[PDB]
Amino acid sequence: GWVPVTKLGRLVKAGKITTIEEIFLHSLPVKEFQIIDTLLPGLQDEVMNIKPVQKQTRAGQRTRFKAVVVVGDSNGHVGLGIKTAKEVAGAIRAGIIIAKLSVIPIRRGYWGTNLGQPHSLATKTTGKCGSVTVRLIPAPRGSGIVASPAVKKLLQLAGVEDVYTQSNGKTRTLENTLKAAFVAIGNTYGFLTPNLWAEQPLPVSPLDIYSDEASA
Amino acid sequence: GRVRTKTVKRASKALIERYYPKLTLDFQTNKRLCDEIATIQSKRLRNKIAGYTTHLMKRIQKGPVRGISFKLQEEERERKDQYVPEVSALDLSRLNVDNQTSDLVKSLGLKLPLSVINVSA
Amino acid sequence: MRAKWRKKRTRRLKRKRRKVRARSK
Amino acid sequence: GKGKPRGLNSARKLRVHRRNNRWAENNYKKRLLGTAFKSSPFGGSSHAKGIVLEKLGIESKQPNSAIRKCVRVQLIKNGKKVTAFVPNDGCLNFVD
Amino acid sequence: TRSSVLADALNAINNAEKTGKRQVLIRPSSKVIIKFLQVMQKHGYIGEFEYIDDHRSGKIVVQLNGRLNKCGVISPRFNVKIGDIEKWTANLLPARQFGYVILTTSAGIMDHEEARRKHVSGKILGFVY
Amino acid sequence: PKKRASNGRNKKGRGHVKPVRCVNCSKSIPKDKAIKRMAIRNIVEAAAVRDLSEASVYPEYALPKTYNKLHYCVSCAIHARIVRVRSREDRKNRAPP
Amino acid sequence: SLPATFDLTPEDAQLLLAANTHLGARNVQVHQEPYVFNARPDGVHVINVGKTWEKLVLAARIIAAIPNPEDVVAISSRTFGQRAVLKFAAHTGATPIAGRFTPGSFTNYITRSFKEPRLVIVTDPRSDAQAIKEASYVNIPVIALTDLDSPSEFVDVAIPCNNRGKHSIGLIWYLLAREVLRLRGALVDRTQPWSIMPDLYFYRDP
Amino acid sequence: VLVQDLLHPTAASEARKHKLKTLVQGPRSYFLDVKCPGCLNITTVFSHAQTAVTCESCSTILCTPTGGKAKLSEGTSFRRK
Amino acid sequence: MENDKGQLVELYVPRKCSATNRIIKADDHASVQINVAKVDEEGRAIPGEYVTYALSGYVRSRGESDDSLNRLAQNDGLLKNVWSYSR
RNA sequence: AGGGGAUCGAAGAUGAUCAGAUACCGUCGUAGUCUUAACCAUAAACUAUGCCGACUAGGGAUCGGGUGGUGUUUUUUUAAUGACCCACUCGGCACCUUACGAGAAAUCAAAGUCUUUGGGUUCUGGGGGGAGUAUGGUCGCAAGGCUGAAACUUAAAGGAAUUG
RNA sequence: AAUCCUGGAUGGAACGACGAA
Ligand SMILES: [Mg+2]
Ligand SMILES: [Mg+2]
Ligand SMILES: [Mg+2]
Ligand SMILES: [Mg+2]
Ligand SMILES: [Mg+2]
Ligand SMILES: [Mg+2]
Ligand SMILES: [Mg+2]
Ligand SMILES: [Mg+2]
Ligand SMILES: [Mg+2]
Ligand SMILES: [Mg+2]
Ligand SMILES: [Mg+2]
Ligand SMILES: [Mg+2]
Ligand SMILES: [Mg+2]
Ligand SMILES: [Mg+2]
Ligand SMILES: [Mg+2]
Repeated sequence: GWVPVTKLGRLVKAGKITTIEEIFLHSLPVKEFQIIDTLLPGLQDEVMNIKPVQKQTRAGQRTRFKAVVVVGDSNGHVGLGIKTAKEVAGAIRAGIIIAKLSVIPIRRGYWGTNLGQPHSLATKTTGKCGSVTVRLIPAPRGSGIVASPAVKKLLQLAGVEDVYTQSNGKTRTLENTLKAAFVAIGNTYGFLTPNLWAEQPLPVSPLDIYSDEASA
Repeated sequence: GRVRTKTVKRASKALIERYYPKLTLDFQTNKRLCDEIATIQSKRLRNKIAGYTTHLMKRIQKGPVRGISFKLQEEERERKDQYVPEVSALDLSRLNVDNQTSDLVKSLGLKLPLSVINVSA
Repeated sequence: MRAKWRKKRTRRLKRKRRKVRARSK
Repeated sequence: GKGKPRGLNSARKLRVHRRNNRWAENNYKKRLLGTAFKSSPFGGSSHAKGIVLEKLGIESKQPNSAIRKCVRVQLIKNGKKVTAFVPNDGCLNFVD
Repeated sequence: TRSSVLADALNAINNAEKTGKRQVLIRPSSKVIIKFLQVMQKHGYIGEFEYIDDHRSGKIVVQLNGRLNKCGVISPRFNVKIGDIEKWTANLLPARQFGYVILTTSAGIMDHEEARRKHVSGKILGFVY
Repeated sequence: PKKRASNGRNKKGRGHVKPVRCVNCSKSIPKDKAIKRMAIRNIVEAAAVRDLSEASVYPEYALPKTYNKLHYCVSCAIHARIVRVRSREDRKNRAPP
Repeated sequence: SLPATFDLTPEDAQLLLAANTHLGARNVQVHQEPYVFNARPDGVHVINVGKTWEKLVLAARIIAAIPNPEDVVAISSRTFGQRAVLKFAAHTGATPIAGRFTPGSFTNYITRSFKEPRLVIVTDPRSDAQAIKEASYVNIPVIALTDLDSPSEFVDVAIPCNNRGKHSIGLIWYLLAREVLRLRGALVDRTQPWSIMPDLYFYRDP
Repeated sequence: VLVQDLLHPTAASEARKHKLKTLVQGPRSYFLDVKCPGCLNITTVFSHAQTAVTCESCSTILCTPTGGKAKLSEGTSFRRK
Repeated sequence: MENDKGQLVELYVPRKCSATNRIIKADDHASVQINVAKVDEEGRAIPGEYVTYALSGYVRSRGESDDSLNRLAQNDGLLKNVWSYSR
């Protein structure tokens, strides 16, 4: 059993919320990964690298292993989670949890000629974390993902088919490359474009609609 | 030293939290009911608990104690909490207001008494 | 070593070389 | 203004600044002074034939301990001496 | 010193709209600023604006919406030929679907799609998106 | 790196301050990097004042005071149990006790 | 709009000007506060009590909009507002938090003080900056009782008052509860005075 | 403050601001017509005059300069124009 | 946006701040959705009849949400002389 | 090069300390320290932050000038002044708080408005050493300065923070 | 009913360790 302790978790278990789009539209904070594996059961995890990190002591070095995990269904959503732990398996478990918590959506778009089923990104995007800038440029069909392996895997798990890249900085720090790519694709919906100028009526929150079947 | 530990202190605080209208300031009777009302493995720990309950009751009999809240205490607290005067000091005793407050009231367009007192540096 | 004193050593050696070359020139 | 001039009639400044900052490199300098040709016991060729003079038992650098079985070689075209290495197990017994 | 005024104008606009301000005051009100803002207005990137006539150079007060991410200027005003246009746009626009590079031609100041339609080219000024 | 924005001192707009000498080690330290204290004291002490008043003609007198301004270098001020040493966050505390 | 029955009454003006709510802080003035009316000599400012009333009524509308009133939260770590918030919580649902806030009460779902509110109400944001900070992490609006030097960052509706005073805080809380109940329908008479006294929501040193 | 009208500001603020940093810069100085005792023959005088202005009929004196506004001689009557 | 033949794509058409018309992202957790109750003829509030107002973490952090909400409220009519355009 | 040369004092001499101490400490003490006329042309000459210009968050204090106020005090109760107070303003040395931002970080209201990369302009740098060396010029009475390599050598030197 | 008061310091000697990891 799950036994949620959250308004949102209670609503999800009661079945009122059937899509993560409402969560995203109301900017709701997720705290239970059960929500995400309920809404998006069809995602896949992937561990990029395990690197050990050490802390010096009176008596040698306690080494605990760091783990970088990327989750995604290949239609429009991904997450990234980093976790340190004494044992690799616990790192990977809790990193899968964190990755599901950090799930965000993607604005796929067209390179031009809006023919069918977006394949690229709608805009150029950059992301920075550390020295590392990572740029994502839109690309035509068939180009595939012109990028490094790890970033390619992140984008494949996002559902991007064709995209170009430009990096700069010590890209050999994979944590920072992936955080940069993650920010770069998160800013897609942060970017405003003329197909989003039109005003909407500001819908109401489920926390205000189904509040009775919430907390108690 | 003679410092007592959190086991003792927490247990004593619970015993006082829910058995105040009971045990008094004497270690012997407090011991002889604490062994009855709580199950404890060791006579030594029992006596330590009883001593601290006695000390806390000594504290309580002259003023209250932070962290403690038993039924009699909270009842007296709320009984004092609902105190109200029959004058309700906001009610008028005769009101003063500077000229700035005066023409504030004027700009708001209201009927009020004003015993204007001038305030200067 | 200290860069100041290394500099002082170069200056002395320059002086040395300058005069031992003036011996011929 | 990010330093460098940006005006539309300032190409000369940029040209010369490039030239000097190219001299700051290693490849450009090595290429234009001709160190391959004036020095560097070859003439910038890939290989060279030379005449053995002696065999050598050069000791390795730390952290390591070995004797590396080199040879002194006098090039035919330059006459320059160079120490050269004989790579394999037991191949010094062919360079008499 | 004060070299190009369009640059200061557009920097002011960008800083204002970064801060979220629905208005900004521009100085000192070049003709080219007016036609630039006319283009951005026509494509819906700012809104109204009002030219204040002091007898010196003018001021402009520009009402803003959040539709504009970046208005910039290219200094120097490079000369641009009719394939160099697509080169430029590919370099400094986010996508092929929106955004306008602005460039003075002999046929007035205007945007690059309009320039493609008139088959004319010129000197780049800036860009907007 | 930069331990302090004031860098040690109170030189903003000056260039040069024309130093002074530490009264303990005679070191030429600038007047702004120094540490100025003022030892305002009674001339005698808390103890012998009673004996002095007892043995004094001219009663009610004053017990005048000795005022001397002290400059110390950093090293001597730190040796003499003055401004000693602080944490990175409390270095910014600029007021006295 | 409003039916004009909500406009300021001279009785409420008497209450406010007796409690000296109008007397704001000194010429220290945060430029996010145009609520001022004609700064006084003595280096003191006077507050537009009409604007105070309007903001208070707006706050009460927002509080009444909540379906489940226990999702509203009142904070006051100041000594001068604990009784006020507790009486507010008595006459409304309004799960209160008086005294210490216990960092991780809006986050940290396993914590025992774990509230999941739809709104929070704060006596002084400076003294309760932890609560508004935590609200920023978790998508919560904030109502506050401000003076004219307060840090209004991460603050939605702000009620200009004299938070330095004992009577101002309790008066504002009392009026807020009054308006909220009038909007919910418990108090059917709008012009009626609501028999509860304002000195109930006050601080007492013993 | 994120919204305001910079075209229709308050006269209080515009008098509070520096003469150059208003919407349309202009002078905060002014002119006067002054009566000297005796010779009426009113004389036109600037606020920030820089000169010891004096009436043409009798050199009495009308103002003495300062770093800003001039100081009018005490026996005089000024009217703002 | 949308493809060659209507048929809307671009899941998650997002919200826009009522004070800046900047998009509110999924992780903008300082973003808030103020809901203001309506009233009808008596003084009482209607349940389920809200005036909505979204605000973004930027506006809230910079301290301007109060003023933004004031001006929005007066443009929607539920307030009076508090806010002024000409400062 | 003249003058002046009280103090302190590179050198040097001595007393000690020390395993040694031509170092620290002590006592002397020349040149210098001051000046005039003329050379030098350097420095952690540092804000280790080029100049011009625009814009972008709050807050108060302060230096100079200016404006206003039936404001306070002193004159001759009184005027004009001057010194203070309040409000405001231009310009300056700076400061405090926060980060919307920037940055590798330490930190920065500039080190921001820079992959959403272009306001204008000058200078400098391109792994560490060798080496600011050699040579050649040029300036200088000299001391030295400005200019300034290569051979050879090496996989790390280094910056900022972390826990020990 | 008498009744005057305080805050504050130094203090000698103590060289060195093959590299590898
Ligand atoms: Mg690279
Ligand atoms: Mg040009
Ligand atoms: Mg200096
Ligand atoms: Mg130099
Ligand atoms: Mg330098
Ligand atoms: Mg500047
Ligand atoms: Mg001034
Ligand atoms: Mg100033
Ligand atoms: Mg200055
Ligand atoms: Mg290089
Ligand atoms: Mg090098
Ligand atoms: Mg090696
Ligand atoms: Mg270091
Ligand atoms: Mg030895
Ligand atoms: Mg040795």
